[PDB]
Amino acid sequence: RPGGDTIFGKIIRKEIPAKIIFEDDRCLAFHDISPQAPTHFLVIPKKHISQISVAEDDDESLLGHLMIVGKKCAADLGLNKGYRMVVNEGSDGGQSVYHVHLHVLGGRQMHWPPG
Amino acid sequence: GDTIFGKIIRKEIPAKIIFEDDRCLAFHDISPQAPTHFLVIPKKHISQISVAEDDDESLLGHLMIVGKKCAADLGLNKGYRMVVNEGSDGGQSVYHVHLHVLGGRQMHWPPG
Ligand SMILES: O=c1ccn([C@@H]2O[C@H](COP(=O)(O)O)[C@@H](O)[C@H]2O)c(=O)[nH]1
Repeated sequence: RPGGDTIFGKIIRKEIPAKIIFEDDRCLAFHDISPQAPTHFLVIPKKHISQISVAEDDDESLLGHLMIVGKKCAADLGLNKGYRMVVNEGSDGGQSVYHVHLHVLGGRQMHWPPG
Repeated sequence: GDTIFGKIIRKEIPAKIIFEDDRCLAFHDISPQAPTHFLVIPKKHISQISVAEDDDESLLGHLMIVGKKCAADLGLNKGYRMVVNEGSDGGQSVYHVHLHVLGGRQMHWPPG
Protein backbone atom coordinates (compact mmCIF):
# COMPACT_ATOMS: atom_id res chain seq x y z
CA ARG A 1 0.00 0.00 0.00
CA PRO A 2 2.00 2.98 -1.36
CA GLY A 3 1.49 6.29 0.43
CA GLY A 4 1.00 4.85 3.91
CA ASP A 5 -1.95 4.21 6.17
CA THR A 6 -2.88 7.63 7.50
CA ILE A 7 -6.42 8.52 6.56
CA PHE A 8 -4.98 10.66 3.73
CA GLY A 9 -2.89 7.76 2.41
CA LYS A 10 -6.07 5.71 2.31
CA ILE A 11 -8.04 8.49 0.60
CA ILE A 12 -5.28 8.63 -2.05
CA ARG A 13 -5.75 4.92 -2.75
CA LYS A 14 -9.58 5.28 -2.87
CA GLU A 15 -9.92 3.03 0.21
CA ILE A 16 -11.89 5.68 2.09
CA PRO A 17 -14.28 7.99 0.22
CA ALA A 18 -13.67 11.71 -0.15
CA LYS A 19 -15.23 14.60 -2.04
CA ILE A 20 -12.53 15.15 -4.62
CA ILE A 21 -12.07 18.45 -6.42
CA PHE A 22 -8.95 17.79 -8.46
CA GLU A 23 -6.45 14.99 -8.97
CA ASP A 24 -3.19 14.66 -10.85
CA ASP A 25 -0.11 12.47 -10.64
CA ARG A 26 1.42 14.53 -7.82
CA CYS A 27 -1.50 15.59 -5.64
CA LEU A 28 -5.13 15.43 -4.65
CA ALA A 29 -7.57 18.17 -3.58
CA PHE A 30 -10.68 17.30 -1.57
CA HIS A 31 -13.13 18.98 0.78
CA ASP A 32 -12.44 19.04 4.50
CA ILE A 33 -14.82 16.92 6.60
CA SER A 34 -14.97 19.65 9.27
CA PRO A 35 -15.08 22.91 7.31
CA GLN A 36 -14.02 26.07 9.11
CA ALA A 37 -15.24 28.35 6.33
CA PRO A 38 -18.02 28.13 3.74
CA THR A 39 -15.42 26.60 1.41
CA HIS A 40 -12.64 24.60 3.03
CA PHE A 41 -10.56 22.05 1.18
CA LEU A 42 -7.19 20.33 1.40
CA VAL A 43 -4.45 19.82 -1.17
CA ILE A 44 -2.19 16.89 -0.40
CA PRO A 45 0.77 15.24 -2.13
CA LYS A 46 0.40 11.66 -3.26
CA LYS A 47 3.95 11.14 -2.01
CA HIS A 48 3.82 10.54 1.73
CA ILE A 49 5.67 13.23 3.71
CA SER A 50 4.75 13.31 7.40
CA GLN A 51 5.12 17.04 8.02
CA ILE A 52 6.77 20.08 6.54
CA SER A 53 9.60 20.01 9.09
CA VAL A 54 10.96 16.83 7.45
CA ALA A 55 10.41 17.77 3.79
CA GLU A 56 13.49 17.38 1.62
CA ASP A 57 15.07 20.11 -0.51
CA ASP A 58 14.02 18.19 -3.62
CA ASP A 59 10.38 18.43 -2.46
CA GLU A 60 10.29 22.13 -3.40
CA SER A 61 8.51 21.67 -6.71
CA LEU A 62 5.91 19.39 -5.10
CA LEU A 63 5.19 21.81 -2.26
CA GLY A 64 4.87 24.66 -4.72
CA HIS A 65 2.54 22.51 -6.82
CA LEU A 66 0.23 22.18 -3.82
CA MET A 67 -0.09 25.97 -3.76
CA ILE A 68 -0.58 26.28 -7.51
CA VAL A 69 -3.26 23.57 -7.45
CA GLY A 70 -4.76 25.26 -4.38
CA LYS A 71 -5.12 28.61 -6.11
CA LYS A 72 -6.48 26.99 -9.29
CA CYS A 73 -9.07 25.01 -7.33
CA ALA A 74 -10.04 28.16 -5.41
CA ALA A 75 -10.70 29.92 -8.72
CA ASP A 76 -12.66 26.92 -10.02
CA LEU A 77 -14.77 27.08 -6.86
CA GLY A 78 -15.52 30.77 -7.39
CA LEU A 79 -13.58 32.15 -4.42
CA ASN A 80 -13.22 35.48 -6.20
CA LYS A 81 -12.92 37.56 -3.01
CA GLY A 82 -9.90 35.55 -1.90
CA TYR A 83 -8.93 32.83 0.55
CA ARG A 84 -6.35 31.72 3.10
CA MET A 85 -3.84 28.89 2.72
CA VAL A 86 -2.60 27.16 5.87
CA VAL A 87 -0.09 24.49 6.82
CA ASN A 88 -0.29 23.20 10.40
CA GLU A 89 3.02 21.87 11.64
CA GLY A 90 3.32 19.71 14.74
CA SER A 91 1.78 20.23 18.15
CA ASP A 92 1.84 24.04 18.25
CA GLY A 93 0.42 24.06 14.72
CA GLY A 94 -2.38 21.79 15.88
CA GLN A 95 -1.47 19.12 13.31
CA SER A 96 -3.67 16.04 13.61
CA VAL A 97 -2.87 14.07 10.42
CA TYR A 98 0.81 13.42 9.73
CA HIS A 99 0.65 13.49 5.96
CA VAL A 100 1.52 16.96 4.62
CA HIS A 101 -1.41 19.04 3.49
CA LEU A 102 -2.38 22.57 2.57
CA HIS A 103 -5.70 23.98 3.82
CA VAL A 104 -7.54 26.43 1.59
CA LEU A 105 -10.35 28.39 3.29
CA GLY A 106 -12.67 30.99 1.83
CA GLY A 107 -16.19 32.18 1.21
CA ARG A 108 -16.10 34.44 4.27
CA GLN A 109 -13.90 37.16 5.74
CA MET A 110 -10.90 35.53 7.39
CA HIS A 111 -9.66 37.23 10.55
CA TRP A 112 -6.28 38.16 12.02
CA PRO A 113 -4.44 36.59 13.79
CA PRO A 114 -4.81 33.31 11.89
CA GLY A 115 -5.46 31.39 15.08
CA GLY B 1 3.10 48.78 -8.26
CA ASP B 2 5.87 48.82 -5.65
CA THR B 3 5.16 47.84 -2.05
CA ILE B 4 6.81 48.21 1.32
CA PHE B 5 8.14 44.65 0.88
CA GLY B 6 9.87 45.84 -2.29
CA LYS B 7 11.55 48.54 -0.21
CA ILE B 8 12.62 45.92 2.32
CA ILE B 9 14.08 43.68 -0.42
CA ARG B 10 15.99 46.67 -1.84
CA LYS B 11 17.29 47.45 1.69
CA GLU B 12 15.77 50.93 1.52
CA ILE B 13 14.07 50.55 4.89
CA PRO B 14 15.13 48.36 7.80
CA ALA B 15 13.81 44.95 8.76
CA LYS B 16 15.14 42.24 11.07
CA ILE B 17 16.46 39.88 8.40
CA ILE B 18 16.68 36.17 9.27
CA PHE B 19 17.87 34.73 5.98
CA GLU B 20 18.52 35.77 2.41
CA ASP B 21 19.51 34.04 -0.80
CA ASP B 22 19.41 34.94 -4.50
CA ARG B 23 15.61 34.52 -4.78
CA CYS B 24 13.96 35.16 -1.41
CA LEU B 25 14.18 37.01 1.87
CA ALA B 26 13.04 36.03 5.36
CA PHE B 27 12.47 38.66 8.04
CA HIS B 28 10.54 39.18 11.25
CA ASP B 29 7.03 40.61 10.91
CA ILE B 30 6.77 44.15 12.25
CA SER B 31 3.37 43.31 13.76
CA PRO B 32 3.96 39.87 15.26
CA GLN B 33 0.97 37.70 16.16
CA ALA B 34 2.98 35.04 18.00
CA PRO B 35 6.24 34.99 19.99
CA THR B 36 7.88 34.08 16.69
CA HIS B 37 6.32 35.52 13.55
CA PHE B 38 8.31 35.98 10.37
CA LEU B 39 7.76 36.24 6.62
CA VAL B 40 9.41 34.56 3.67
CA ILE B 41 8.96 36.46 0.42
CA PRO B 42 10.21 35.96 -3.13
CA LYS B 43 12.39 38.66 -4.63
CA LYS B 44 10.30 38.28 -7.79
CA HIS B 45 7.30 40.61 -7.47
CA ILE B 46 4.38 38.22 -7.64
CA SER B 47 1.52 40.38 -6.34
CA GLN B 48 -0.64 37.55 -4.99
CA ILE B 49 -0.78 33.79 -5.09
CA SER B 50 -3.83 33.85 -7.40
CA VAL B 51 -1.66 35.20 -10.24
CA ALA B 52 1.35 32.92 -9.69
CA GLU B 53 2.42 31.03 -12.81
CA ASP B 54 3.13 27.31 -13.20
CA ASP B 55 6.82 28.15 -13.69
CA ASP B 56 6.76 29.69 -10.18
CA GLU B 57 6.11 26.34 -8.58
CA SER B 58 9.57 25.53 -7.31
CA LEU B 59 10.08 29.15 -6.16
CA LEU B 60 6.90 28.92 -4.06
CA GLY B 61 8.07 25.60 -2.64
CA HIS B 62 11.42 27.25 -1.94
CA LEU B 63 9.63 29.76 0.29
CA MET B 64 8.26 26.86 2.33
CA ILE B 65 11.59 25.01 2.59
CA VAL B 66 13.33 28.26 3.62
CA GLY B 67 10.47 28.85 6.07
CA LYS B 68 10.83 25.46 7.71
CA LYS B 69 14.63 25.81 7.92
CA CYS B 70 14.30 29.27 9.50
CA ALA B 71 11.70 27.90 11.91
CA ALA B 72 14.12 25.19 13.05
CA ASP B 73 16.92 27.74 13.41
CA LEU B 74 14.64 29.94 15.53
CA GLY B 75 13.96 26.99 17.83
CA LEU B 76 10.37 26.20 16.87
CA ASN B 77 10.72 22.53 17.81
CA LYS B 78 7.09 22.20 18.93
CA GLY B 79 5.78 23.28 15.54
CA TYR B 80 4.30 26.32 13.82
CA ARG B 81 1.70 27.52 11.33
CA MET B 82 2.38 28.66 7.77
CA VAL B 83 -0.07 31.04 6.12
CA VAL B 84 -0.54 32.62 2.69
CA ASN B 85 -3.31 35.20 2.44
CA GLU B 86 -5.06 36.00 -0.84
CA GLY B 87 -7.21 39.03 -1.46
CA SER B 88 -9.67 40.78 0.80
CA ASP B 89 -11.36 37.69 2.22
CA GLY B 90 -7.92 36.21 2.86
CA GLY B 91 -6.91 39.37 4.71
CA GLN B 92 -3.89 39.92 2.47
CA SER B 93 -2.16 43.04 3.79
CA VAL B 94 0.56 43.63 1.16
CA TYR B 95 0.25 42.80 -2.53
CA HIS B 96 3.57 41.02 -2.73
CA VAL B 97 3.12 37.32 -2.07
CA HIS B 98 4.43 36.35 1.39
CA LEU B 99 4.51 33.26 3.54
CA HIS B 100 3.78 33.84 7.23
CA VAL B 101 5.41 31.52 9.75
CA LEU B 102 4.02 31.72 13.30
CA GLY B 103 5.05 29.80 16.39
CA GLY B 104 6.20 29.87 20.00
CA ARG B 105 2.63 29.48 21.22
CA GLN B 106 -0.31 27.17 20.64
CA MET B 107 -1.96 28.10 17.34
CA HIS B 108 -5.74 27.77 17.45
CA TRP B 109 -8.56 26.56 15.21
CA PRO B 110 -10.16 28.01 13.11
CA PRO B 111 -7.14 29.83 11.63
CA GLY B 112 -8.98 33.15 11.63
O1 LIG C 1 -10.84 11.93 7.28
C1 LIG C 1 -10.48 13.12 7.47
C2 LIG C 1 -9.63 13.42 8.52
C3 LIG C 1 -9.24 14.74 8.71
N1 LIG C 1 -9.69 15.69 7.88
C4 LIG C 1 -9.28 17.08 8.10
O2 LIG C 1 -7.88 17.14 8.10
C5 LIG C 1 -7.42 18.18 9.00
C6 LIG C 1 -6.39 17.60 9.93
O3 LIG C 1 -5.93 18.55 10.88
P1 LIG C 1 -4.55 19.32 10.67
O4 LIG C 1 -3.47 18.27 10.71
O5 LIG C 1 -4.67 20.00 9.32
O6 LIG C 1 -4.48 20.30 11.82
C7 LIG C 1 -8.67 18.73 9.70
O7 LIG C 1 -9.07 19.97 9.10
C8 LIG C 1 -9.71 17.63 9.46
O8 LIG C 1 -11.05 18.07 9.45
C9 LIG C 1 -10.56 15.35 6.82
O9 LIG C 1 -10.98 16.23 6.04
N2 LIG C 1 -10.92 14.07 6.65
